[PDB]
Amino acid sequence: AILTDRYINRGTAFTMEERQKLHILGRLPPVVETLEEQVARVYGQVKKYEKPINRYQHLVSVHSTNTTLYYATILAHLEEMLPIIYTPTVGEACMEYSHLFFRERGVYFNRLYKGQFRNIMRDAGYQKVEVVVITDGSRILGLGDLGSNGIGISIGKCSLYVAGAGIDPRLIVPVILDVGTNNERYLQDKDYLGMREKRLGDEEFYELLDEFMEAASAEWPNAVIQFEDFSNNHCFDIMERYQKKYRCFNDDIQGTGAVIAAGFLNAIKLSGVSPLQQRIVVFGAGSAAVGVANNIAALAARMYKFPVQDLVKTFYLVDTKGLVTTTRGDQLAAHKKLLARTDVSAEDSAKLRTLEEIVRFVKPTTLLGLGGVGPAFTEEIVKMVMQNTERPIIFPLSNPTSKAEVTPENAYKWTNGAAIVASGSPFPPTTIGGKTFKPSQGNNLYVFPGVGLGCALAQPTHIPEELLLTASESLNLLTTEGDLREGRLYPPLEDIHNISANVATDVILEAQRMKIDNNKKLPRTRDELLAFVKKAMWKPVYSG
Amino acid sequence: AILTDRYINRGTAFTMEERQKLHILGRLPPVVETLEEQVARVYGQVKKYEKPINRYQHLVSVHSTNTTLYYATILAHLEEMLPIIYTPTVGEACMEYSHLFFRERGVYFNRLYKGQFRNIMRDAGYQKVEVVVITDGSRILGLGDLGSNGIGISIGKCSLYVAGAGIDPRLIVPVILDVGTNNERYLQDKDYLGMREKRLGDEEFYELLDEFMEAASAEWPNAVIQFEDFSNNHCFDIMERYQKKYRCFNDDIQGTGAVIAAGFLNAIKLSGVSPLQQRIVVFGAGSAAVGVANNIAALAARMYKFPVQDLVKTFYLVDTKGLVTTTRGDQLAAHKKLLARTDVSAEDSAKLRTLEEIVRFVKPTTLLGLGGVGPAFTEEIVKMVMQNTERPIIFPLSNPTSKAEVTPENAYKWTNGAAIVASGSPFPPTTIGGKTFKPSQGNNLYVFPGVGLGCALAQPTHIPEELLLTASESLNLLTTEGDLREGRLYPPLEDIHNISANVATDVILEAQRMKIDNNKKLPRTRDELLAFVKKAMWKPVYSG
Ligand SMILES: O=C(Nc1cccc(S(=O)(=O)Nc2ccc(OC(F)(F)F)cc2)c1)c1cc(F)cc(F)c1
Ligand SMILES: O=C(Nc1cccc(S(=O)(=O)Nc2ccc(OC(F)(F)F)cc2)c1)c1cc(F)cc(F)c1
Repeated sequence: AILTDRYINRGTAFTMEERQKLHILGRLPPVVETLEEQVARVYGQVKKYEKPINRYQHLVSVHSTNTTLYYATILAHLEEMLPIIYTPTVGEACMEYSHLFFRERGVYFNRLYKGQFRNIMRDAGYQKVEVVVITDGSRILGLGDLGSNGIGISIGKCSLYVAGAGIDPRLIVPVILDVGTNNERYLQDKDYLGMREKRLGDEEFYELLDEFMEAASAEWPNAVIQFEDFSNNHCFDIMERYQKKYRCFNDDIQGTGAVIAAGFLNAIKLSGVSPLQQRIVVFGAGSAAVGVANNIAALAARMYKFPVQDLVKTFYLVDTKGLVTTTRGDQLAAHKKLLARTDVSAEDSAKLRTLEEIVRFVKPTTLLGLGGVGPAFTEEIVKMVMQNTERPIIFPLSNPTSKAEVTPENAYKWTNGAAIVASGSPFPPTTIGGKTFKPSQGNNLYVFPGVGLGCALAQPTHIPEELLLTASESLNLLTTEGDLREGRLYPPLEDIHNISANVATDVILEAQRMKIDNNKKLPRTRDELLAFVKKAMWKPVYSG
Repeated sequence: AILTDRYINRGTAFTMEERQKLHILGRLPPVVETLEEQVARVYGQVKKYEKPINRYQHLVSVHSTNTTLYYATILAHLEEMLPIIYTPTVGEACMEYSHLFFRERGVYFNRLYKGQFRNIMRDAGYQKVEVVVITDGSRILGLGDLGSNGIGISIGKCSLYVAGAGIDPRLIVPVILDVGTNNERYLQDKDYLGMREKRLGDEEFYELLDEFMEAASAEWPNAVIQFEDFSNNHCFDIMERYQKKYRCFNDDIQGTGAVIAAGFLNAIKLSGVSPLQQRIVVFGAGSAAVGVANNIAALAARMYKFPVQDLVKTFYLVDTKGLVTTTRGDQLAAHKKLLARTDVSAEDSAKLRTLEEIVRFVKPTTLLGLGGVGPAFTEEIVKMVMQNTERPIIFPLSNPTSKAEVTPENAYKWTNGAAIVASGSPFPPTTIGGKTFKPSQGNNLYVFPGVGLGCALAQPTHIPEELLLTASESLNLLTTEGDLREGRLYPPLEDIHNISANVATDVILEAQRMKIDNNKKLPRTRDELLAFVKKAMWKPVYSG
């Protein structure tokens, strides 16, 4: 009974005396382990499996049986587990092994339940829910429509709030809004269990998502609503529609830009080449890429009080046509106009089409890789940036590893160790003349859990851009003089509870400053607040 | 809540109306399936996995989530699932993936709990337990001592009673008696959770197993105690110690011989060469091999009332020295003396050492392979048996497939389709001149579940050899004139519920005849009893 409840089950960590008192002697093998010992054992069971998917499968069974031991194992091996319990293994689990999510707590909405969303939420009988992750399985990167099987993404993202910021696992809810799927295999699959129809048009999409947002605000009024893995046709428009009326954010848009900005500003500090001296090529010009550039500018403006106009003029935006300029003769998308050069002639614009010739002309000190078109940061291009700065900042952020603008290894090799690198993926260290270099990974885990924990405590009426900017600055500042001396751009991933506690404290203080905080119990000074936030976090240890 | 209880959970088989009434709308994807549809889906999820162990792993997750759907899938695909859910996959799961059994109901005994066995049983809080499978992980075949990890064998054997004879899954208990392990890897393994010591001596072994047998008879008085996968130093002695005082049997010894005897007698019928005309080489002379020969003799004596002495003289026992004879000049083990030739000279015995020369001299009509020494039934040997009968009976029963005396394919090929074959493993059909041949598999599943179900209903004071002989004859008789016309030696495996119902009926009637039956509610005429037994069986269908 104790054993069959994954929240209180301790398995072999029940002492002999506990086993007699609880009447479970002879329900376990006789060895008694500490949690630490159970973690080392589970870690061995995981590494016995070869393929990421089989490792995920084993971990799902641990989560089903002993939740405390699951989260304890993730926290002890976080850098190594991350690619198994989320991107990119979780997407493969959704696409071909969706049965791995059947047993998980989860809430399914579709048009058949129109008008009943609030009843379905009430019926789930959750207490004071703090975090709700919602997807429609459409995919931010637009690859592999998962439809209903998108529930696996919400389940995996919810587990990262629990591991990263000690959101209590009983107080988090994964949600799929099934509005159909354009996945042709799934539409013909006899074993697809979701709505077997093409994705709904915008009017019906927004009718169901409006009902979702209103139901959640009434039935789960304490919750942060986080949008995950929505396609580009909707994700930006969703934030515009809801950002002021509901407590909501989108991690792919707002999280990514907070994390990259914090790392980029620490790269600037190590470079010696100060922010107004940086010449930054933004390779890629989607809404997301422009969003990150704007987040870098907003952060440098907050931290340093340079005029934001002067920071915007450090950016050279490159789209598929070439350098984005006002003299190019094309009609620019709204999002490209802000970062468009005003200082480049029509004649020069005509000769600024390939990344090689753009780099030669611009003489950048930074390359930001947000391009999603493979390895465009060639050896020749990296050698040219070496002419312009002693410390080239090179950020190949396009995912996955095959779409990356350059390998950290090549970046370090070509610069003889001078490159300051951040990556969107983990990479092993590179050694050059006995000296070791490792890229700093801008993982989204640095920001969303702390935002969730801060918004859970502070209960703000909404999440304005001030709170994401505060979280970005908080993260930047947690990189210690020592971390910086070793070339690290972020605090260490394995210190995520402390990082989340700090990010959360800083978010609450910003909400208090703006007077949007609904929880009057919280300390309002940083030292006392930080202590309070750390005590509020759920810890994966045997409690009782 | 309904969903988290594996006994009542129906998953997607809950109708839309049921989902509203039970307040679980939005806890499932929206498709509604019948059980049949769920089975086809689970069957596809299983075949997506390549290796037997990964298939077992998926099935363990089904068993954990929806028990009705698990048993429904096994029953629909029984011949194909059998090698995944028991021998030989289950042993590999015990040896290297013992975590697959952690979540299962199971009872662990060891010397540390001496004097508390009855308290541990009471504390498990089972109702009217019907079947208890116990092992010590020593292994009947003496390969791969599993120690504590032997619990996986008891768990898999218990699932075969539920699938085979509709023992209610709540009324069956898997047990490991951990008396240590001689597995050197395990003794040094930091993740072994069992008693980390060499196997106890006989005196302490029997102290703990006596306490087990007495505790079970008091706390689980309705149960059949089945011994599984005990080593040869103990398994025979255990039956001698307990057979009269407790309701117990050993499937490896008693089950195997019941199944092989039933098949062998049907092989005799197809051969035309009647039982007193058979000349049978018993290749292998362990206690087990001799037990099977004695079970064949006892069955032919029951069915046909030939003097058993005349049946015993149809057997030519071959041990590692050669033909077992009284003139050989060695001191015979007790178990070999019964089947020893009295009709062969010292001089002939000296020239009867190789199987080839023994076959040439004996001119057998049957070869029984119980030898465990690879493929000794050579083409030359099979050609010689063709000189002695138009229908050679060839039974390569040694496990696994590599230790087998001959492949059914070779047997059929070498005899041009004349061979009557039973196997200890499933084999695909062989086609010769457009005519198809398939060996009859003597699976233990034909007998133990029906014995368990019969002993569960009849509640006999004990299980004397009469009840195993009745079960053997029952099985033999269920092979229909039609089955026999197609060369089948057993009723079809997929008809296991009917086979178990019949075997059980016949066992009860024998217990009633002997007046050892404690349940006075049962019909005492076969037609009415059979109907009653079928109604008592738990069925893997959604009930409520
Ligand atoms: O908790 C139980 N058993 C247990 C036996 C050994 C060890 C442990 S443990 O908690 O100490 N370790 C552990 C756990 C589960 C894991 O995942 C996996 F392997 F089961 F998939 C891995 C390790 C736990 C248990 C739970 C029940 F609901 C019923 C029951 F009868 C037993
Ligand atoms: O039963 C639940 N979900 C379910 C979702 C789709 C289908 C089904 S099903 O029962 O129709 N099929 C099915 C099942 C489990 C299987 O095994 C495996 F994949 F989970 F390992 C395979 C198939 C079942 C469920 C159980 C809970 F305890 C909590 C919860 F929130 C949901």
